[PDB]
Amino acid sequence: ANPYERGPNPTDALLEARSGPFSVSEENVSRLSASGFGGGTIYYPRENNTYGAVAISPGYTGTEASIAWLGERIASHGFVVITIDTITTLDQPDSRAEQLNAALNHMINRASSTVRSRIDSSRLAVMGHSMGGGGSLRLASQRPDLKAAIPLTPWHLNKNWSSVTVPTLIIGADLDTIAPVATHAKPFYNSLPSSISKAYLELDGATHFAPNIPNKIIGKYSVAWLKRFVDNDTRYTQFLCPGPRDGLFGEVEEYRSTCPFYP
Repeated sequence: ANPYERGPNPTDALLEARSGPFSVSEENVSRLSASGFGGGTIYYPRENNTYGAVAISPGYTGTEASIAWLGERIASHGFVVITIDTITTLDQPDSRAEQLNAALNHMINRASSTVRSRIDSSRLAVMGHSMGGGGSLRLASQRPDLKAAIPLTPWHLNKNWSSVTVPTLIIGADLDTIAPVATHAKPFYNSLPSSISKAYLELDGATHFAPNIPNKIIGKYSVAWLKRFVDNDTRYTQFLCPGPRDGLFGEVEEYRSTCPFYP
């Protein structure tokens, strides 16, 4: 009955499948066309419909390529997704927040008609790796119209995110020596209010680079999160709640949440 539901009905593995069921196409954004960010690649479903849109930022150094696999596996589940380059690869979290904002406004207002015709302007999300994840917490903390935020192994100097009201899934890595869970991801999770939809999923046997030396767990729970909150798709609730032993214990360290998230 939901206006926003897309795609065949979910089984568990399949979210683990490398590829989702939507065929995907490409739009390349050069630096020349990108006002307030460094360019990027838009991945979008071939099948014509209206879909939520997502912007994804890299971290300190790296690239576009850092996060590509992720943006296009997400698009293959029925989303319009831009993976960006930043103005410089040394840009700090707060600027990456600005650049995420500019990247969303590019897809809705500046891209080809083929891209813009596929986006529902009202249903947006942000994700990012490392400093890019910090940038998404900042953007989330200033745009409570965003439908979801997914910080991946996030890094930020500010640990207090107690003004974020956007549904936020934080993904941490146990072996991360760069943005350690103890002093980044966990403090961020705890600071988020108790009364919003939030979750913390910690990978087991995972470095800082898993969101780029990766695979099936992030893809699965991120798509499930985006489906639930960007698409209002209650069919994905049961992947998230209880989140039982989840995409798997020893692939999964641990999993906190405020389930069930207003069924």
